[PDB]
Amino acid sequence: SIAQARKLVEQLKMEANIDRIKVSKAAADLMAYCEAHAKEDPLLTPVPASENPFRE
Amino acid sequence: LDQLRQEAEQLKNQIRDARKACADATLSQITNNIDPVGRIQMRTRRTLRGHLAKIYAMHWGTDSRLLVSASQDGKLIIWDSYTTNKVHAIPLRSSWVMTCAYAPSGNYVACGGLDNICSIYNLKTREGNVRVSRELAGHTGYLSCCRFLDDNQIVTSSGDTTCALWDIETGQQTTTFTGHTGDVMSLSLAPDTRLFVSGACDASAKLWDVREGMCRQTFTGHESDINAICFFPNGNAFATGSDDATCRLFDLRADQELMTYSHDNIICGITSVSFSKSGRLLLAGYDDFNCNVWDALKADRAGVLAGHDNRVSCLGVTDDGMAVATGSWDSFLKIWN
Amino acid sequence: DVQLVESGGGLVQPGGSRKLSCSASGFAFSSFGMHWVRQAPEKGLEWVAYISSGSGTIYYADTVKGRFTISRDDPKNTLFLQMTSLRSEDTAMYYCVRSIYYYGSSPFDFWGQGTTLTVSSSDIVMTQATSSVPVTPGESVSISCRSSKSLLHSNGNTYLYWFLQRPGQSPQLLIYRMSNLASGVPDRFSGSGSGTAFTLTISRLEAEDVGVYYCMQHLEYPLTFGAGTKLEL
Amino acid sequence: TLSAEDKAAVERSKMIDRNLREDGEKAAREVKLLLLGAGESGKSTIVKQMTGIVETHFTFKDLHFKMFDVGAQRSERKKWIHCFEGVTAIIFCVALSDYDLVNRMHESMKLFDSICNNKWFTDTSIILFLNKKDLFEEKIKKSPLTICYPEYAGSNTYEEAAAYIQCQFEDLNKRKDTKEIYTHFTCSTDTKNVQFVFDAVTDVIIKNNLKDCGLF
Amino acid sequence: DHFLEIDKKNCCVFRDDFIVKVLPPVLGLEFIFGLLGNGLALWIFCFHLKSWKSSRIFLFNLAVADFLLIICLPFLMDNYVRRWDWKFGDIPCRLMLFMLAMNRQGSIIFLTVVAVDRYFRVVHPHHALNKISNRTAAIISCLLWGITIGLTVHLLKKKMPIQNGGANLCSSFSICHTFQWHEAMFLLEFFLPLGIILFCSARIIWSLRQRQMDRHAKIKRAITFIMVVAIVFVICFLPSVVVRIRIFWLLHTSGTQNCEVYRSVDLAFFITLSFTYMNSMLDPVVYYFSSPSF
Ligand SMILES: Cc1cnc(C(=O)O)c[n+]1O
Repeated sequence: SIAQARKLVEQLKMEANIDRIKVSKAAADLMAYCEAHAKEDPLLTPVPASENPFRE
Repeated sequence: LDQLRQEAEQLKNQIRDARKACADATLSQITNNIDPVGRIQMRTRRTLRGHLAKIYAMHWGTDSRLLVSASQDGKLIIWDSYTTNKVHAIPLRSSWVMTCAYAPSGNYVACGGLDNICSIYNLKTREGNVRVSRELAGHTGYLSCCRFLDDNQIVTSSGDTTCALWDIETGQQTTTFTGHTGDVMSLSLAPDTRLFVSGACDASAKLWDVREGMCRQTFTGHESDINAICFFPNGNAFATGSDDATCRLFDLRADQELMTYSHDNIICGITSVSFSKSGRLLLAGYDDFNCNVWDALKADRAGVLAGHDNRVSCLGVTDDGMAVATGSWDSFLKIWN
Repeated sequence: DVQLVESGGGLVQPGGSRKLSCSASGFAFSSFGMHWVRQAPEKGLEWVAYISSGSGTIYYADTVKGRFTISRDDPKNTLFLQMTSLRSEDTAMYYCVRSIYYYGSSPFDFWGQGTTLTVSSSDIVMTQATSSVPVTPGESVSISCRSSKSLLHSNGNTYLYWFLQRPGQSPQLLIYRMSNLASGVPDRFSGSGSGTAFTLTISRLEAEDVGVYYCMQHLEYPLTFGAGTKLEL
Repeated sequence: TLSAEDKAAVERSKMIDRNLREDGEKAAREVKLLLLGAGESGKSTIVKQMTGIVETHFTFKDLHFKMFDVGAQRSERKKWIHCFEGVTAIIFCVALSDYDLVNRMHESMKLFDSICNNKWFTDTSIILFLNKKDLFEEKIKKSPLTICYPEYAGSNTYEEAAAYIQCQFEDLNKRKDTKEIYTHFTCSTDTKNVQFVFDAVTDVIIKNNLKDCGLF
Repeated sequence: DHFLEIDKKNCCVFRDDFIVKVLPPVLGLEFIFGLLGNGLALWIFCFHLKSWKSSRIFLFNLAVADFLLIICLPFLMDNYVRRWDWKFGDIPCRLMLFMLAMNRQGSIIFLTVVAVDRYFRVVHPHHALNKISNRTAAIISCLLWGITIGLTVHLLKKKMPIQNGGANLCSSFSICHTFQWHEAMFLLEFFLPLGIILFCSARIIWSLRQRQMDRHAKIKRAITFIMVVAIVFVICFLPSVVVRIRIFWLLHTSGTQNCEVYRSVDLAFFITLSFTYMNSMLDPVVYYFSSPSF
C-alpha cells in the first residue's frame, strides 16, 4: 500500500542524516595503514624458505 | 502517495550532491608516486584432493592450519593444511550445499545450502564423533552465506532477500534485517564484529549494525549482481565481486566509490574476493579458471594464479597471511604461497 | 555414560591360558585405538599391548611377545586379549585404555576398571627420582620427571603425558603433551619444562589430590612409565 | 621420519579416504532426474504413480532413481540452476487441458524455451509429459484451438490437436544435434510412465557410455 | 642343397633373391608412417589428453605396444637387405625376435579387450564393468602385459645365431616337422580373438538396430567404425594364418623330403608376415584420430 513508500522515505532520510569526511583523508589513511604493516605479510615479500611452514 | 515519491527523489538527489561535494581527489592520483609491488610469482605448495564433485565453499581456521570444504558430493571434509591430512569427514543430510563456516573457537562448524536449513555440527564430543548439534530453520529461500559471530550466535544470508542473526541455543531468529530487493549472495563480518556488509543481486551492497536492525549505509555503482564481498583489515573499507568483470573498493567513511579493478581483456564474472594480511594485494577468482592478484593501491595486475581446469569458486587467505587457498569446481583445493 | 568394563580375572595355575575381555559402551568404539596396560601388585604401571583402529597396527611389550595376543571385535563392541604360557610375573591388575589419534586429540583419555589376575606357584628409562613427599592442604607443589632422551621431535611438540591415580581408583589423564590441560581437569594443575627436564606443578592443594603421579613418553612404541611419585597427607 | 602419533593420524586419514571412495562409488551407480513444470501442471500425479528441495527415491527393474523436484523454491533460477548440471535427464510436465487464457500454454512454452536453450543444459536430454488427456477431450468438443493458436488451421479432432501441440513443443529446441526430446502422454495407465522413463534413461546412458569410450 | 639340422631337427631354409626385392621398402613406409602416427598419438596422450578413464588406458597400452613394434622393424630391414645375414651378434637377434612376437600378441590382446569393453557398454548398459576405476584398469592392463611376456619369454632363453648354415640366420619361423608350441600360439592368437571380435561387433550392431536408436548420424558412423575395425583385423591377419595352415597341410602329408615342393611358398609366407605390421599404422588412424572426439 503506502507504508512501503514511507519506510523507503524514512530509510532515505536516515541515509541522508549521516555526515561524511573528505576522500583525501580516507585515501591517506588507507595508504598509511597499508605501508605501516609492510614487513609483516609473507604474501607480499617472499619469506625465506627456512621459516616457511609450507616447504614442498 | 506521489508526494512521498517526490520527497524520496529529493532525498536521493541531496545525498548524491553531498557525496559529489565531499569528493575532491581520487586515490589513484593520490598514490601516483608509490612504487609498484612488481611481479608476484606464485607456486602451488599443496594440492589437497579427495572430493568427488564441485567445491562450493571453504573457510580457514583461526590457527591458519585447519580448513573446511564443502562439495555437492555431500561431505564436509576438514583438512590439516600442513600435512594434507583429513581430520573429519562429516556426511551431510542434503547434498545441495553452497556454504561453510568454521567457528573462531574451533569447536563447531556450520553448513547451509539449498534446503533452507542451516546445520551446526559439534566437533569435540566425548563419543569421538561429529553429531548435528543444531538445525536452524525459518528461511524461505536457499542459504547463501553463514558466519560465526561467537560460539552462541550466527549470521546468515539467504535468497529470501533478508539476513538473519540467530541465537544457537534457543534456535530462534533473534534479529532479522530486511531492505534488499533481490537475492543476497555474500556476507562479510567486520573485525570488531559489530557491523557487516551484505551484497545483493540487485547490484547493491548494504551495511548493517548487528545490535540494531536498520542499514546505516547503502553502496551502489555496480551494473550487475554481486557474488562476493570482503572487508578490508582496517575495518573502514571493503571490496565487491560483481558479475560484470569488475571488482570495486568502497569506503565506509565517505559513502563513495574509491577505485575499480577492470581490464579490457576480462569479461567473465567474479566469484570470490579476498584481501591480504596488510591490504596491498587483492585476490579475485574469475570464471577463466584463473585468479588475479590486483595491486589494491593503484589498480594494476601483479600476477596470475592459473592451474585450475574449471571455475574458481572459493578463495581464502590465512589469518597469519602465510598462504592462500583456492577451491575450484575441479574438486580441487590448492595452497599457493 | 562412557563405560569400559573388563572381565576374566581369577586365580590361574602356572602354564594356564586364560583370556581377558573388555566391553565398551557409550562411544564410537570402531574409531578408537585400545591399549592393554598392566599394574603389578605394588609396583608402577607397565604398558602391555596396543591395537589400532581398523586392526592395522598391533604392538606388544618386551616381556609378552609370543605369549599374549590382542584382538578386537567391532560389531559386538568388545576387545579381548588371550594370554598363554603364564608365569608368576603376570600377577597383576589389567586395565583398558582408549586413545584416538588426530591433530589436536587427547590420547589415553578414559581408563577402565581393571581386573586382577594371580598366578600362584633400546627403551627410554624415565626416572622420577623422588618417590614420596608429605604435604599439607593449601600449598603449591612440583614433581620432576627427568628422562633419558630428549622428547623433542622435529614437529615441535613434546610427547609426554602426566597421569594421576587416586588410592583405589583407576588412573586418569591429567596433562597431555606437557602443555595442554585435559578435559575436566581443574585449572590448578599445570606442566612445563624442556627436553629431559619436565615439571608438573599444583597451585593449591586440598583433599582428593592425594595419590600417585606418573609420567609417560610417547615417541616410539616400547612405551615406558615412570616409577611413580606418591603424594600423601 | 614420522613420529608415532603422526603415523596413527596418517592411518586415520587413509581410512577416511577409503570410506569416502567407497561412498562415492556407491553413489555413482544411480540415476538423478530433475523434475520441472509450470503452475499446478501434473507433478502431484507424476510423483504419485512413481521446505525447499524435495527428493523421492524409487526403484524400478533393479535401478535406483532419485527425482529432485525444486517445487517451492521461489528465487532467481539463474543463481542456482547450475547446481543441477550433470543430471541424467529433465522431466518436464505440462497439462494440455488448460489452454484457457486467465495463456498458461504460452507460459509453458516460454519456460520450455528458457530451460532447453540454456548454457548448462546443452547436453542433458528432456522427457516431456503431456498429461490431463481426459480433460483435454472434455474441453476440446466445445472450443477449438484457435483461441490459443490462431495461426492453427486444421480439424478439431483430438489427434490433430495433440500432434500440433507436440510439434510446437518440440520446435523450440535450437541445438538439435546434441539433445533429444522424448514425448509421452501418461494416461495414468499403471505401468506406462515408469517404463517410458526407464527406456529414455537407458537410451541416455547408452549415449553417455558411447561418448565416454570415444566412438560417439 | 637347402636342408638344415638345427637343434636336432630335420629342417629346410631358403635363400631367394626376392625377399630383398620387396620386404625392405614395404617395412620402410610401414616404418615411416608407423613412426609418425604412433609419435603423434603418444604426444596427444601424454601432453594434451588430461582426463584419463578406463577406456583410454587400454587404447594407450595398445598405442605403446604398437610403438614398441615399429621401433624394432628397421633392424629386420637390414637383415633382409643382406640376404639372410645377421651381424648383430646374438643377443640382438633373440631380443628382437622376442620383442616382435610379444609386441604382436600384446596388440591382438589389448585390441580384443577394447571390443569386449564396447560390448558391455551398449548391450548391458547398466552392468558394473561399464564403470571400473582407473586403478582396476591398470591391474588388468599389467596382468595382460605379463601374460604376453610369459607365453613369449621362451624365445629369450635360446641363443639366436642360428648361423644360417653358411652365414647367420635369425628367424623364429622355420619350415619344419617337430611341431613347436610356437605355431599353436600363432594360430590361437588369431582364431580365438577373431571369434570374440566378431561376436562383440555383431551383438553391438544388432542391439543398436533393435532399439531403433540407429537413426542419428553419429550412431551410423559408430556402426561403420565397428565394421571397419573388424574388417581391418581380418584383412591384416588372415593371410599369414592361412599360409601357415597350408604349410602344415604340406607337412606330414608330404613329410620332410626335398624342399623343392616348399620352394615358392616360404618367401610368400614371409611376405604375408609383412601383412601383420601395418596393423601398427592402422591403429592410430582407425582409433584415436577417427574418434568423433579427437
Ligand atoms: C624373420 C622374422 C620376422 N619377423 C618376426 C616377427 O615375430 O615379427 C619373426 N621372424 O622370425
